[PDB]
Amino acid sequence: ARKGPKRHLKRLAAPTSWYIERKAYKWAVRPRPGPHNMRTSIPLLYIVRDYLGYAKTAREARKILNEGKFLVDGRVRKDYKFPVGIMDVVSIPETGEHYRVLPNRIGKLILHPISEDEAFIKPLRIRNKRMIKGARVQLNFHDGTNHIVSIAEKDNYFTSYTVLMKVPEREILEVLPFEKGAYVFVTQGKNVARKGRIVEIKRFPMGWPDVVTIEDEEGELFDTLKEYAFVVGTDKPKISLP
Amino acid sequence: MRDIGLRVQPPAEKCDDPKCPWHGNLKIHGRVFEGIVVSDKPRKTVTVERQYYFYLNKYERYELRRSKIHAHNPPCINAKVGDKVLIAETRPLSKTKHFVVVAVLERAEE
Amino acid sequence: AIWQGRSLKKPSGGRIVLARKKRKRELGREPSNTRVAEQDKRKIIRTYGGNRKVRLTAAAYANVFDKSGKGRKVRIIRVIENPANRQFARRNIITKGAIIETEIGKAKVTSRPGQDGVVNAILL
Amino acid sequence: EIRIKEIKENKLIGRKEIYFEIYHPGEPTPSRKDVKGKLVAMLDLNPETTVIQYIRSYFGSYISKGYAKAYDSKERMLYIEPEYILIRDGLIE
Amino acid sequence: TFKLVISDPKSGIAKQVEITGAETEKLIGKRIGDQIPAKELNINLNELFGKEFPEDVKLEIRGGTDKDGFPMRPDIHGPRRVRVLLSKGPGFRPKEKGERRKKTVRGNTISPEIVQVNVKLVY
RNA sequence: ACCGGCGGACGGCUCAGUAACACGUCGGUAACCUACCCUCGGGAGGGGGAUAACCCCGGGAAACUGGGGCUAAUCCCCCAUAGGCCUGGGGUACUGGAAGGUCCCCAGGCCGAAAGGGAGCCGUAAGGCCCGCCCGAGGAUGCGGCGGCGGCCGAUUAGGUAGUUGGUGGGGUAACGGCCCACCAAGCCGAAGAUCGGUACGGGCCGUGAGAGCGGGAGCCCGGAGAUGGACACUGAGACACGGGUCCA
Repeated sequence: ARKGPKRHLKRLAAPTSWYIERKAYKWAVRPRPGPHNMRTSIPLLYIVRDYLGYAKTAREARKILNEGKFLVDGRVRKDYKFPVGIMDVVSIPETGEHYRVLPNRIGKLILHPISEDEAFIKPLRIRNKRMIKGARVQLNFHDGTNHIVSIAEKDNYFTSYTVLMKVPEREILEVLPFEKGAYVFVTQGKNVARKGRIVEIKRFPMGWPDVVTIEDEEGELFDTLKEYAFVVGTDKPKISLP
Repeated sequence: MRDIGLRVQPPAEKCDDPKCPWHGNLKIHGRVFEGIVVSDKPRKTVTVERQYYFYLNKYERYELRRSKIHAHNPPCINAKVGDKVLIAETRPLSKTKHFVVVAVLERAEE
Repeated sequence: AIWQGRSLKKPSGGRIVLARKKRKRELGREPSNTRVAEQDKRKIIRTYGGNRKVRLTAAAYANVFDKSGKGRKVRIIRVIENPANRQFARRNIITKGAIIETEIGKAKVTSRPGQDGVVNAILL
Repeated sequence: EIRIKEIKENKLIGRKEIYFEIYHPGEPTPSRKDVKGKLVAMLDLNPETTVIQYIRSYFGSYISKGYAKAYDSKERMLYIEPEYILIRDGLIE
Repeated sequence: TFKLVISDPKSGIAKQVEITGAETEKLIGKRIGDQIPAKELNINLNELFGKEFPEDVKLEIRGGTDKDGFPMRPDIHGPRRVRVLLSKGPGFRPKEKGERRKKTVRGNTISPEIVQVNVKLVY
C-alpha cells in the first residue's frame, strides 16, 4: 500500500486546464508546491514546449531554463516544475515578448500577449488579513504571496479587494475596491473568461460563500461566487482581457 | 446572546457547560438538518429521527425510510421526546455523538 | 503497543473484524505519572512530525497564581485531592484539576504536567 | 525539388527552424547528404551549423516531409543538440 | 597459543607475540582494562621494540577476537558467548543511521577459548 | 572510500482479508501534521570536542570482526539573545454567518537557532555578484480524523451488546473522541430485519437487450488493503518499511 508522499503524476489524471495530449505518453511533470493551486497552474516546462514551441524535448527546455532566460513576475526561475498560475506575467527579454496567463471560456489556460508596459503590473486578490507580532498587518493574496503593512494602513485594504502589484520591485500601486458596479473578470466556473459589472452581493450564511451577480457588456445577468470574482477595474478593465 | 450563525433565537437559559454552542467553546460547521426526538434516556444525549421518501429506479414508486442520528442535548434547552428540533454537525464528542441540538422548533405538547 | 483506535464493537453490538494492521501514526504513548520529589526531572519526547514535548516525571516547584494575575514560583508540599482518581492522591500523583497543598496553602492545578512540562495552579 | 513551408526563428536558442517538402516523383527517397548540400544553397547557411532531423517518406505519396535546424555557432549545437543526430549527420564520428 | 598484539601509544607501532604455557594461566580470569606488569609476562619488549623501556612498564588488556571471531565487549560481564542487540559499541559497525542488528559477542572476561588478545603499553 | 546533503515511506506487484464511514458523492476540521517549494519580517556571534580514510600489527572456513597513531566540515557539544510552550489578570484591532481564536500590556515558569561555501570579476582586503543556513507568519504539496446518503444473500440464523450505551474528571495522541483510565447512571440496536453465518475489495465501467432491465468488477485510471502467518521495535517530516532489523511458527 502507499506509505506517504507521492512523487509522480500519470498523464491521464492531469488537470483539465492543461492543453496536453494525454494518450501520447503516460508520465507528466508533477508540479512542486508553489504559489498557485494544482487546479489553476501548469509547470513552466509545458509552457516552453507546447504553448511556445521553443523546445521539442524536455531536456533542451530544462537547458534553456538553466540559462535563466525567462522572467516570470520579474524573477528568473530555473525550476522546470514551477507552477506558473493565474494572472502571472511571463516575460522573455531576449525576445521582448510578454504574455499574461488567463483561463479560457472552456476552462483552460492560454497566454494572452500584453504590452511591455503592462508587464510590470500584477493584480492580486486579497485572500485574507492577519495580525502579526509588532501589531503589523499581513495580507495573503490569491497566489499565496504575502505583503506586510502598518496598522494605520489596515483599513486601506479589505479582503476581496484587488491590489495592482509592481512585481519587479514589490510596490503597491492601486487598490481597486469591492463595491457595487466594479469591473470584474471571472476566474473559474461555467462563467469562466467572462467580464462584467456587479449589481448585487448575495450574503449567504450556512457555509456558502458570497454569490455576486455579474452584468455583462450586453446587459445579460448571471451569477458566480465571491472567490471566483476578480476585480480588474472600477468601470473598464485596466488590463487587456479577451 | 452570542451568535451561532443560524436564524433562530437563543435559548433563555445560560448554562455553564463547555459544550453549549451558545454557552461554550465548541463551534458549528457542516450541515443542518431537522428532526424529532425519539429517545432522551442517556444523560445529555439525544437520538434524532428523520423520515424521508426514496425512489426505486426499477419500480417507479417511493420507499419511506426512517433515519436516526445521535446528538448531544445541552441542558439549556433540555430536549424531550415528541419535539421537533434542529440539528447541526459539530466536533466529535463521544463514540457516536457527532451532531448537536441548536433549538427546539416545536415541543411535544404543541 | 498503545493503540488509540477503533472500538472492536459496533454501537449496536455486532463485533467488528479487523481488516488491516495497526498504524504507528495511530498508537499512543505511556502515561507520565507526575510525582512529588525534591527536584524536577523531565523527559523531552520527539513526536509525530518531528515536534517535541517535555514531560515531568518528578515535580518539585509550581507556579501558583493570584486572582489578580500575579504569579509566585513556589514549592509543592503534597496533593490534597485528586478528582480524577482516588489512587492518585494516595501516591502523590500530580494531574490537572487536582487540589494541592503548597506553602501558600490550597491551589487548584490548571495545567497538565504530562504535555506542558510545568505545573500552574490558582490559589484558592 | 524542395519547397519551404515555413522558416521560424528561435531567438532564445539563436536558431532557424525550417519545415519543407521534398518532391521525388517516382525516384527513391533522397540520401541525407544530397538534401543537406542542396538545401544549404538557397538560405545561405554554413553546412556545419545546419542539421536535418527528419525526412518522413509518406506512403503512396511523391511528397516527403522534411524538418531541419540551422544554428548560428559551433558551440551551441554541441551544448544543446544531442550527440546522436550529430552522428547521423556525421558531425560527430 | 594466545596471539597477543602489543600497541604503543607513544610510537603508534604494534607487534604480535605468542603466549603458551604457564604465562597463559596468568592471563586467564582477567578482564578488559586489567593491568599487568610485563615482568610476570616475560617479554624482552626492549628487544622487540628496539628501545629502552622503564622496568615499571605495564600492559593493559583492551580487546581481541575469539577463535571464531567474536571480540570481548568491555560492557558485558563473563567470558561466554551471548547474543546482544547492538546499536553501537565495539564489535558492531553500523552503516545506516539508526540501524540495529543482533549479534553474538563475547563478554569482557578473558577465556582459554580466546585466541587473539590486544594490549596497550603504559609507562 | 569516509561522516555528511538527498532518496530508497514514490514508483513496480497482487485481491487473501475486509460486509467496514474500506469506498462514490457531497460537507468536514475553529480538533491535525507537514522536509524539499513560494512569499513576507527578522537573525546567522563566541567557545569547545569527536573519529573515519591512511599506517602498525589480529581472528576465524566464513559471515563478520579487534587494538594503537593522528584527521574534516554546513558533524557533535555549552553559552549569548531571540524564539517555543503553559497559566493568571487586563485590554484593543484582524478573520469569519457563526463561535472563540489571533493582536497588545502586565505577571509566573520550563524549554530554547543558525553555516557558511567551490570557483570567477572588481576591490590590498572586507564587501557585492551566485549557491547554501536559521527563527517567525502565511501559502502551497501530501496526509490525519468527523458526517448524511448510495451500494449483497440467508429466518430450517430472533433476540443482541459490559468500556455495552451515556455523564463527571483526567490520561496519552499530531489531533477531537471510551482511544484509555477512576467514578457516577441504565442505556443503545433488532420484524422500514439486529445478531450470526454464506458470500465479496469499492467506483469510473463492461456484455446483452428495441428499451424497462439482467448479469459481471480480469485487462487502464482513481480510492482501499497486503508483502509465507503472526507479532514488535529503531532511523526518521513521512514506516511498522517487497529489494532495512528482532522473535515465534
